[PDB]
Amino acid sequence: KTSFGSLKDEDRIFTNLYGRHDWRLKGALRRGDWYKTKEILLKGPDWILGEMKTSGLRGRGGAGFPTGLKWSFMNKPSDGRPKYLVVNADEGEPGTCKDREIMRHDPHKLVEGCLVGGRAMGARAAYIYIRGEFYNEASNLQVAIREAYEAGLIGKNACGSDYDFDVFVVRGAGAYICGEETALIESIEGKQGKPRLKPPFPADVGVFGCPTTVANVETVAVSPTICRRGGTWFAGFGRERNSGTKLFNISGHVNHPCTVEEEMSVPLKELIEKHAGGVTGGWDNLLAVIPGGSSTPLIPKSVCETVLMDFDALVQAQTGLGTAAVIVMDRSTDIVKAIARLIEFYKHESCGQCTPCREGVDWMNKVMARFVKGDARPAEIDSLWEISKQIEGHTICALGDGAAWPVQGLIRHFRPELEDRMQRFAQQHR
Amino acid sequence: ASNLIEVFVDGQSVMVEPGTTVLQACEKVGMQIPRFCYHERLSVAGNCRMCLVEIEKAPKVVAACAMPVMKGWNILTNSEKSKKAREGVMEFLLANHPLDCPICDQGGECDLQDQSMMFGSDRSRFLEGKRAVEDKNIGPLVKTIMTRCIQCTRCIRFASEIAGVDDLGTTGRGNDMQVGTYIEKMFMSELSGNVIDICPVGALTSKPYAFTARPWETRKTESIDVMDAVGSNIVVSTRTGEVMRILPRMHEDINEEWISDKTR
Amino acid sequence: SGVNNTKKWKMEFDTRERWENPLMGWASTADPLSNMVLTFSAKEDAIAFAEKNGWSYDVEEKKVPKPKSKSYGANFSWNKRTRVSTK
Amino acid sequence: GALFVHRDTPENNPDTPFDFTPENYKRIEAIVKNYPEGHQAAAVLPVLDLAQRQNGWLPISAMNKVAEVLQVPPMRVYEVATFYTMYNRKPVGKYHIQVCTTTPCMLRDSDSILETLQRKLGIKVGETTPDKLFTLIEVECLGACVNAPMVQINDNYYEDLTPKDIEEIIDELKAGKVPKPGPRSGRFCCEPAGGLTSLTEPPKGPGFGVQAGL
Amino acid sequence: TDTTTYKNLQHHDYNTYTFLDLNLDLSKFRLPQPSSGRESPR
Ligand SMILES: Cc1cc2nc3c(=O)[nH]c(=O)nc-3n(C[C@H](O)[C@H](O)[C@H](O)COP(=O)(O)O)c2cc1C
Ligand code: SF4
Ligand code: SF4
Ligand code: SF4
Ligand code: FES
Ligand code: FES
Ligand SMILES: [K+]
Repeated sequence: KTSFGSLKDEDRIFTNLYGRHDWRLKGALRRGDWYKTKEILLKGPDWILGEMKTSGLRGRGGAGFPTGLKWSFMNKPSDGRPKYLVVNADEGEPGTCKDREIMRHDPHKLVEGCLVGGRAMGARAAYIYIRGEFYNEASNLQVAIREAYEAGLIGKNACGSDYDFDVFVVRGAGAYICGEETALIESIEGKQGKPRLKPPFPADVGVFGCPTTVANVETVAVSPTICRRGGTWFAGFGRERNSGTKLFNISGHVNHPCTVEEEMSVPLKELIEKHAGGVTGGWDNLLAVIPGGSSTPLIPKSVCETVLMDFDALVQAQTGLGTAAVIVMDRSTDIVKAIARLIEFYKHESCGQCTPCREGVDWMNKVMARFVKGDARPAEIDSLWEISKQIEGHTICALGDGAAWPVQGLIRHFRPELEDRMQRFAQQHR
Repeated sequence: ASNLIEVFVDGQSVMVEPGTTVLQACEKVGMQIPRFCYHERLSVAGNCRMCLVEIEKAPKVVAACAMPVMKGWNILTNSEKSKKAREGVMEFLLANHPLDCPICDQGGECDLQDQSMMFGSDRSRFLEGKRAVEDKNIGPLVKTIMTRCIQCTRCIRFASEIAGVDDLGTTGRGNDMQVGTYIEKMFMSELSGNVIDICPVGALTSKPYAFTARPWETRKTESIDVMDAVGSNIVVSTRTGEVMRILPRMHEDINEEWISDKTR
Repeated sequence: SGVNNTKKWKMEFDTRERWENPLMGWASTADPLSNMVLTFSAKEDAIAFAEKNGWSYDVEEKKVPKPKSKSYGANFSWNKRTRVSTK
Repeated sequence: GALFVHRDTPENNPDTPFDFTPENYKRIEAIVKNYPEGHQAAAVLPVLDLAQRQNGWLPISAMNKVAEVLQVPPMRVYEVATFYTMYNRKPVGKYHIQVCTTTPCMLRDSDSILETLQRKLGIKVGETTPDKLFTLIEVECLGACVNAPMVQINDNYYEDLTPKDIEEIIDELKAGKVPKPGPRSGRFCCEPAGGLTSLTEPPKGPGFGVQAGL
Repeated sequence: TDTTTYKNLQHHDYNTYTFLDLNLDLSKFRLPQPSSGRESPR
């Protein structure tokens, strides 16, 4: 294909994204979940791993790492230790609600994906680390897991396939850094939500010191539909190496902010003006878009004209596809105030373990507050760029990179706005 | 090369055991990687990020204290990327470090000062206001001025692993993460002045030794301890014919790097 | 933690009497070789210097730190006691 | 405004009467059985959350009781409690309103929601009404950004808020009823306003699009 | 087969003990947990 978009509802995976049908076991069975999953488990781990590899599904977390390879890191004989699958149900990234929606509306998809992935790597248990603020979603997931346990899909015979699997749900207590892989592993282990260094990787030493794989809710939930419908269909959707179907969370200055399920490689303009109802005031009123959540930088309207929703397309646009969170800001937006609010969020949510992220993100927050006030001089823009470059790549996890990137994007694109603010402040104060 | 792997430090070849870290291979060659949180007798923490080095044919700098060498790695230690990483990390430490050097017990004994002069920049761009953290009262031996703390978790790791008390830790998050005890508790055990030794900054200093002299003044006389039958090797720090201080000596067969509170 | 001061051999002298000055309380000495510290690149060089100068010497062998087995993954063990409880 | 130190006060000394109910002890036993043997220290967060749910806030006696129950160091318990944000280490009101103020909620004008809440309750952010009924704080992203602006009261999300809507929500809470969660703009959840742009045709059902050989 | 009514209303009448009550209910459905061979890491 060449033009991507206009996804069909008969091809959409999350058929009950919008909560219009029953989310219970009977509703999931009527929608097609838990179908031939016994046959999938009897087909076994190599077949499922090959199916995900040929599907070409990438990480929905924002890392973008190939799911088939990542899950195939655990295809090893046991060394006397159990092996674990962990589901990142944190979803603390701003602009993002897709994990929340599919947890509260198709939880049996998540449970079936937990079973399928745990069989794919070889595992006894899937721990779902859910956000602590999602109390209704967590209770909803527990009701679904209870239904699965009573139906015999999980526990002591996984859908009658001679496989012992157990799905637990563990709640967080309000930390965005607990959405990280290793920090989430530590949070399950009962310490603080501080990420641990790599190596050792979680595929070797992870939760409780066992081999484990942390995967996103969207990835886990689309795993069994990928297995049922084949990897060829999922690879057919989307462009080359950016294949399949994505949940886009459009918010901000749009007429109808919403979560939608759309094919990959859709144009950003097509996605916004098809599902969000367009920018408030129009595409001419549109100023900037953050296309992958707060960790990815911003892009202006000029490159928003003809940009796609690929990992590779956004990297070529000097950005990334993170959690597919499309935050739209029109001409009425205070762009420096929005970016400084994001940096303040990163200051509040940094775990403080490692020096570059801790001190540099606090420093960036102070400099961005002064930038919003206009209380600086244009050399401080280059100083802030160098500070962000010192933070990026020198930290333990990628929160430092995800906090340095919005400042980089704002300095790269909206530098005359910053200079105008500083000049206006200098005029009206002297 | 029996059970050994070949690596390179600045192009110089060296045999190392598998599991050897980049820092250990570098010190086998004979070069000391900068550090703040790594201690060879504590567990690996990897938080201060001072030990970032550039491996050849690798884009991201790695932490030398934690990353083990794989095979044939050329560790560029004095490269431009390594110097830039050290300068950035030193800048981030000294951004919020307090201007307390004249009133601090780490006069010439400061790793932060010495590594600043050896690897960091010579000036600052920090135009903001620094943070301040209220002090603790963990006992009559260890005086705490916790504004100077750089959060390297050395004291926490020592208390957890060697003292075995599990009394210290980090409370909070972000820039407001404070090392200490949440409650008003006294860190009063044997082997409790070793946090004064291993704290690189002057956050944990000695209260009897407070404000008494300076390390350049103190002459170092190497002696043996008689307060027990271990016979721990010590340095008596003497100034002007006065015994000022007792420090441990390295002896791997008797007392390693630590001495008891009685002898200290 | 720096080790650049433990590379070269040194020869010093036995400590003699330092007393208190009656006028100002300063440290007074009667020996000239109080601050005499000599630096050598080798133990045999220092021993040769002491023997040619006729001083009786006491030589101490250099204590190099033993190579430690450091592993970051030991902090997160399944079954061993090396699992740390905090960071 | 929170301080990560403990000051010995008569309301928060380590002698305030806290102990789990027998039902809470059964729940603690269920959590410990949920985690693997030898790693019962991993059950600190659910047990501390259960203590908070029983007591309201978390006193230092509750922290020490959790440490005693799980046989873990109290300093580790203090580490967890001070690290994680939604553990209340000081007493809060009966209704704990958290207004999200992160960038998409700011774009959808959560500031007006915050100012109307401040004017209605007569309090600033981070403080408590004098009748110990409402605590109002600012928070970061709460995971519902397409429904901005939104608040969280106890365990319930109130979404798509207007100043009028949050006024009736406060009136309902003062009257003592359940204001019911969800968006207040007429849409049930994250669906686009003014009709569905997708998922209009009903789902196909089992045995649709199944590859051969499965 | 209705598609015009929200069907998550079961989350409206949830108390503050729903999650832990469900956890206690599912405590009988699980596998025996693995052991590290020691009672704690001490
Ligand atoms: C600060 C930070 C926060 C993150 N938050 C999340 C999150 O809420 N959910 C998530 O799935 N991944 C999150 N990630 C990315 C995880 O590293 C990644 O999702 C995880 O390794 C699973 O990979 P996957 O995308 O292949 O599923 C976060 C990463 C960082 C650095
Ligand atoms: S990068 Fe930030 S969030 Fe990650 S370990 Fe370092 S301080 Fe913590
Ligand atoms: S710890 Fe070092 S850098 Fe800090 S005030 Fe003391 S002497 Fe100065
Ligand atoms: S008090 Fe000293 S040893 Fe402890 S974390 Fe701070 S700087 Fe490190
Ligand atoms: S010495 Fe390696 S990060 Fe601190
Ligand atoms: S930014 Fe407010 S809920 Fe996400
Ligand atoms: K010190």
